[PDB]
Amino acid sequence: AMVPNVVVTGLTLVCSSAPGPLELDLTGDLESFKKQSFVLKEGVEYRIKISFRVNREIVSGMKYIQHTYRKGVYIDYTDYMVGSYGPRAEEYEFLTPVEEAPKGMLARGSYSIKSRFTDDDKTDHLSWEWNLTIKKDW
Repeated sequence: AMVPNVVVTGLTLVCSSAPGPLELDLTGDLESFKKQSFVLKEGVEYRIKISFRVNREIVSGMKYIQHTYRKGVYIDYTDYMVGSYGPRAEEYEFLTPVEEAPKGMLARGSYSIKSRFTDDDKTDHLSWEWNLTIKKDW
């Protein structure tokens, strides 16, 4: 240990209709993300791919948590059970089930997400904040 056991290395919005890549480098400057926003066109299916490495010891009950806010109102909580993961050379990938972005004048606009990748030791392997804007078009 000088290296954390679990290092969350990236976040990718998987959308087969997206024009450009939608990816966060989670090994950098986490605060610059709140200053930005990914634009997702309304009513597109997507998944969230989380990249992470395990470095020294097995970690059980890994879980991906998202808190969604809309202009400060708490609007949703979603989690995904990732499972148990051992130390390995290759980094790991987890994908969330398919979700849809909402539609309509009402639902369009900017969302604030607080993410946490945790496990049954309740370890903050990383927490980060990012923004999503739903537009009429890409």
